[PDB]
Amino acid sequence: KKRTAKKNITPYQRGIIRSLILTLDCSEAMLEKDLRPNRHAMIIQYAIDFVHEFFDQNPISQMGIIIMRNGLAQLVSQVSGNPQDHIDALKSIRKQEPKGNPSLQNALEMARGLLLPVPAHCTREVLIVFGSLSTTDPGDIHQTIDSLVSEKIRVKVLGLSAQVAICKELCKATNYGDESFYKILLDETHLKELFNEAVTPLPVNKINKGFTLVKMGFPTRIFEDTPTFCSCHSKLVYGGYFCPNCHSKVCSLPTVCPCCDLMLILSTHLARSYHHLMPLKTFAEVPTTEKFRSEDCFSCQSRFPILKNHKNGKLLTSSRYRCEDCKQEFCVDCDVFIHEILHNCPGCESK
Amino acid sequence: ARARKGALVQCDPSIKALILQIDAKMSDIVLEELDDTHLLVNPSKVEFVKHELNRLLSKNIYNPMD
Amino acid sequence: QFLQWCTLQPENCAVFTSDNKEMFQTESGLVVSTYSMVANTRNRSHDSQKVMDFLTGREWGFIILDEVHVVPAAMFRRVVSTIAAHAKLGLTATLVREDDKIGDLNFLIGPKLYEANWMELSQKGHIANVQCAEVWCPMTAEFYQEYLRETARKRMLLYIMNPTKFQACQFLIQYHERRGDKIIVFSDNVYALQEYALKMGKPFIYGSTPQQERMNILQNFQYNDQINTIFLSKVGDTSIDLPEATCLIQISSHYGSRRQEAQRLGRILRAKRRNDEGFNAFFYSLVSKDTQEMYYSTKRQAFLVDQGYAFKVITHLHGMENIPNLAYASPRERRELLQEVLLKNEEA
Amino acid sequence: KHSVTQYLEEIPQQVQNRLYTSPATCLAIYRILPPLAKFFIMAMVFNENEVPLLDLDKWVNSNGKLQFQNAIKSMKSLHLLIPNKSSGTLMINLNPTFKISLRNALTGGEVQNSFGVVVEENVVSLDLLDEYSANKWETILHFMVGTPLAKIPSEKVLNLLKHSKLMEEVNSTGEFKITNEGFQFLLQEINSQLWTLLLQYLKMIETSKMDLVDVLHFIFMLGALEVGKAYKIDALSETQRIMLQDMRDYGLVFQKHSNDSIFYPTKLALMLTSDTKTIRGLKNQDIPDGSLIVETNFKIYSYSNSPLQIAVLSLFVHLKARFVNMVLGQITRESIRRALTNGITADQIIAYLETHAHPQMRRLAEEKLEKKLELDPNCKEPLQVLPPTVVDQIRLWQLELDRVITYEGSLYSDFETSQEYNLLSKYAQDIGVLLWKDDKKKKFFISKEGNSQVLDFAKR
Amino acid sequence: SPSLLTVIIEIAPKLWTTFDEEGNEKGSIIKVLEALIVFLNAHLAFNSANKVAVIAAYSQGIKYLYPESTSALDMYRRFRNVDETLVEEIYKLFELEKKQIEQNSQRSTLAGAMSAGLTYVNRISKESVTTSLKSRLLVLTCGSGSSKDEIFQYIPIMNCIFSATKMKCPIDVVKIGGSKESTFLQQTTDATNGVYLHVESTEGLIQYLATAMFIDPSLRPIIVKPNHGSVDFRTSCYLTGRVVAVGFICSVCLCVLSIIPPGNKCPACDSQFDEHVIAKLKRK
DNA sequence: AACACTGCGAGATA
DNA sequence: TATCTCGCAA
Ligand SMILES: [Zn+2]
Ligand SMILES: [Zn+2]
Ligand SMILES: [Zn+2]
Ligand SMILES: [Zn+2]
Repeated sequence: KKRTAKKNITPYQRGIIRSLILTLDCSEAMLEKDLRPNRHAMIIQYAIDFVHEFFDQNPISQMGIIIMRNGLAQLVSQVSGNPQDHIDALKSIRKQEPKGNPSLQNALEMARGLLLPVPAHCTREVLIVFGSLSTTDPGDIHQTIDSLVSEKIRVKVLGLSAQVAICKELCKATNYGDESFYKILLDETHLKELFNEAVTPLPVNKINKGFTLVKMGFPTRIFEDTPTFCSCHSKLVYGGYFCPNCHSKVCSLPTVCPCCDLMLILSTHLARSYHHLMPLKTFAEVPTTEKFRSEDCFSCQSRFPILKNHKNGKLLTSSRYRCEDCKQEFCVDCDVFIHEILHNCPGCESK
Repeated sequence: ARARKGALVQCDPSIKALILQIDAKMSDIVLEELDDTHLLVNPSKVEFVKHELNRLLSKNIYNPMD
Repeated sequence: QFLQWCTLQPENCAVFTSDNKEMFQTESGLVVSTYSMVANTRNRSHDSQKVMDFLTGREWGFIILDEVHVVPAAMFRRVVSTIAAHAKLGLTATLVREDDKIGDLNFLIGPKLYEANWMELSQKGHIANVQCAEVWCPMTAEFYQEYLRETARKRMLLYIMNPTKFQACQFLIQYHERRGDKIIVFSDNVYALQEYALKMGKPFIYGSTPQQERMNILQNFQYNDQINTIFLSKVGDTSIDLPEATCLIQISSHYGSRRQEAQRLGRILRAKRRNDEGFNAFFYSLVSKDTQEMYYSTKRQAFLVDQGYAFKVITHLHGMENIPNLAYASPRERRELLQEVLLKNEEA
Repeated sequence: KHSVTQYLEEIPQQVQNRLYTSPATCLAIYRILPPLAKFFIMAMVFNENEVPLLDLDKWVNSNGKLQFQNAIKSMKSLHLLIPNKSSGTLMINLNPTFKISLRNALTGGEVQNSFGVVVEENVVSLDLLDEYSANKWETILHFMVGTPLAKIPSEKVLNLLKHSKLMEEVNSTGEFKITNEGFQFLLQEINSQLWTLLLQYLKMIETSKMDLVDVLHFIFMLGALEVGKAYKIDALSETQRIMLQDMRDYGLVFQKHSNDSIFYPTKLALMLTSDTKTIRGLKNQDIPDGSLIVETNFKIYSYSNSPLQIAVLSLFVHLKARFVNMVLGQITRESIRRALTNGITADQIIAYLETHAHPQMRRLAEEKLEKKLELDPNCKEPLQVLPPTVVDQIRLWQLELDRVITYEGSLYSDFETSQEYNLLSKYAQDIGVLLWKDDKKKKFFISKEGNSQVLDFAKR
Repeated sequence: SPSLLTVIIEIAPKLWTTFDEEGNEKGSIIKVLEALIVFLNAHLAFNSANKVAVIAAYSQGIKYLYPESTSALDMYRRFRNVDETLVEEIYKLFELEKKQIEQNSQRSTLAGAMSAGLTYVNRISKESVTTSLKSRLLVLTCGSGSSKDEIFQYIPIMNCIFSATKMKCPIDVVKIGGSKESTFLQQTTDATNGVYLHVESTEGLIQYLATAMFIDPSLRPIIVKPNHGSVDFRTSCYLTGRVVAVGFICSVCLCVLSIIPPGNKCPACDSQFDEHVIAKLKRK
């Protein structure tokens, strides 16, 4: 009795840069009573969580937020790389209440307009949190979908408790045909993990596309305190960074230089990327009676191994889920922790 | 360093006047009367001030609770 | 209040009183009657007797009853035997009633089918959240020693007439107009009511007021927005309850009838229904300290805890010190109010 | 709380050093000081040279200077140090006996006292005689509060309670009832109760054959750690041995039978200083046995129970019929008016409920808690973590019975100009320390924080 | 507020000899060991009985010291047990030394040490949900020569950093050796809100330790004691080896390359580039 | 192109 | 069980 992914078969490519434009759904449907406060409040709360998470794991991307009220798509946060703006925008929205019908077509068109400036190496995306069971379009939709797939704009949507044919067509269409991206939910926890899996970059099997070197430079922190002075918000700020080339102060960020317009990063962002590129082989669960290995943990020192012949208890299993390449044991907690938070396998590091 | 300690009392002026009456009845322990809304007292006798206040309020009102 | 809003046409439902002579033994359709007329010592005219004779003549297939617990079941059983009806109905109000005698009115009429589950009713949206509050206004040393020297009713005239009560009333009046909420004040005293209704410029409905002036204020309250603070005695609350005004202020309160004030205050909150998102129905009570009325007002709030309504205490709202329009705030006006109250105690 | 630390600083300096001769006592009192003082002392202990105060000021930054004063005032009051106006400056250094004793304790000193313990066959079982100590503590608690039958035979303990006036009971008639002292005894759960009793034994046992240095040596040696072997036999003064026997009678010593053996280290002495878990014929399993009742409906719902605990609850609520898991009781204004008759303030009971009766209110305090502190800045409305409704009702009953308002601080003057008074008032409003002020009188009665900050700004 | 100070002392007998080689052989690690014992006792006393832990890094692996994995199956005297157990374990470890131990000098398992220690911190925090442990680890390293900057451990160190920041665990480091600022460690302490201390060899650290390695438990109103600036002009070019400022980073490879593009197939991932893009870069 | 006007039972009451 | 209110009828 195990619930594990068999194997990862695109551990070669992902979209590391991103520009994901999450589009919420604020329309009369979202006011029904299936999720604890409503659909809407729970949705926005989880949206905040996802914003934090996504801007953590992909700390070089941008993001924009879009609502769908009264059949209109009203941008509530410009595509920007500072999480706090989007966070505040969502805060503001959550106190406002939905109306009108969701105009999927308008939101789609607004996005396609929005992502034009994003350069070729950056990758586009949208994430429709579609909640209702209808749309209300002021135009042909398949027209838009065709324009989309022409502009190389992958789309993933998370329907609420139903399946809508057009959305299924939409996901199947933009994502190079390979349909896996219209996942819809059946529980709140399912919803949390839905957003979580939306956080990561997105491979399926990438067509051979243009791969391009991108100019960027790293800043150096500043020293003085009273000389507070800023060139990205025109304030007094007690000390920040210096563009190596533009050579002007910039308040703390991985932002783009507001003088000479080149990307700024430290490295730790690149480190996050590295973590996403080449993950580990999924740790194997050791055979119950065939292990005969050390009775402890390895990374930690846990005493949860077996019980040695106990009718049904020992017949159950032997908590020895052990990674492959280092071939050392690890208790369940250690394996969960390694594969979730820190991806340097303890033993596999040491040799 | 100037700090004049004591039992500071603040209430409505009517209750302040009643407290001054009671205090004079019990030999004027009030150290100072800062204003119409504040009083400076020695904390030594404030407890029996409250006791006699309770006694007189029980005498007067008697709490019919009808 | 309802039967014309309801489908009922009162053309057939002749109302009999033994004083409100109406068409008996000729009503083509259903009738509406009362226990006092149907069977009681209040058979002032033989109209009630003729109504009962007609009731015997026609086998009334059904009977509608409202609050029979108050009327003893003896008259009910007498008319049950007299009329020999086909069916009846009991629209009860209390789980236990004085008419639970050996012959229960249930088996006289029928079994129970529904219970007025007030926890199911009083929480889904009608009352709009009762917020029971009591403004603890201060009192004065000149009225307290004159309060203790008076007893046997002529002592409530010093309690109600307080200078800080006008500072708490004109502050809550100006506070509710800034939020756009109408005010429906209540009271008990007759005189003390006209003195607080004439100075604030708030039309009044009181005892023995002509109905041509009574309905004109209701046309200036339900249509005109300039009258958001009305002053009603005991006639304008037991006759018509207004579903507006989400802010209620109680000033004059009588002892004993604290449950009758609870029946009056409950009928206003039940009339105010529209299921709003906020719908905050504020209730205030200007109770002066160390007076015999605030200790009886705690029995009134104790009945509201029995209904499930939440009660909070508000000593003073931080805003009454910034209102220059509060009458009797200056000590000169407090001494002028003292002389007006000392003349009122000399007249009563 | 008499705040035994205050009693510690009460004693004169020479006897303070007398105590400091005992390294274990030095360690135990190190445990008590505020963290700021703890850190500063640990700094000074090693560099064998006085240090100017200016450094110890510049060590601390803004928004935390209040603790600097707390620490320095405390340490000076108990005179662990010696301020030195050597060159007109401040050459701080500890009472050197304290320094040397502490340093010895940190790296194998000669504290034969603290090392008085003996290692041997500690045949003492966890429940073994631990249940007996718990039973003795319960018996004395019941006898002092007054149970249906008080088997409390502590003639010395009874004398201490009476002469100490432990509880408002007519000891002349044998009454052991709750007075203001009795109310406090009902209030101080474990550390408070043990502390009050220790202070009472101190005050009563203060006449002859005291040897206060040996007294505290024995007390702290008990609280330090399990001496076990040879404790009662060897490691005790003569009067120390007598005091140890008395404490063992008082429960605070879990000495074995045979009247001659090593020290019996009961958990209670640990409880004296630990400020930790409180749980102690041969049956007694309960991490949450105490099943009290306290919700928003002001009712008493009890499943878990403890007879003395539920009696404590009854000390402010009515009892009609004891049930299997419940006891007939409903908390009202009358219920607390019972304790108000004893004049018991609705203050200790607050934190008591917040802490005690929680063995049955764990989930209640968790759902009220809801971690609504990190969520407080975002969701501006608290989720009744500490129930304010109950607090308001209690305050209303207290107000109904009281009618008097008082303020702390001290009167202030020498506000020569209106500018200084106005600027200080503005700064106080910024820091929220001004209870009330008026420029016409140039006086007010508030906390000393504004004057402290202004004086520090002026002088340095 | 209890704290779990989990020292991580690395002991390379190669680096131990270097310490003997450095300056004079006027004292082996024994000084460091004793000072560490004392500091550990100090922390063990400071708080309300808050646990500790210690890990090592010998030439051919790592092994715990204090928590003392199941083996059988004075002064407060708990100090006694901790210290005597640690010293028994460390002498046992010193028995674990020979030529086959001298063989696998290729690596330096410090990164494994930090990673495992972090896992330990997570274990303890997770088990002790009640009374949340404001934990924080340490690092003691004997700075030796023969490698100006070993880099094959660069990534796992940074993964340690990120784990630390997420887990909210300051990590302080004390390097004892030549005047070579351990760049990765320097960034580790600076980023994870730590403190760096590049002592000289033979001084009895205990003062350094108890001063600047004791203010990180759960205080943070206090100025840390870090050395001169912590420039984040990061890794030198993979191809070149000279520290880069205006970087030139390929792609999905992510390697940082100098101003010298090989024109194709960045020399860490086989990815030929658009020669048009190459010219666009060359447009300067 | 003139009848009077007050008694009397409901609920509630300390 | 004594006491008001107060609608109520004409
Ligand atoms: Zn800026
Ligand atoms: Zn620039
Ligand atoms: Zn493990
Ligand atoms: Zn591995």
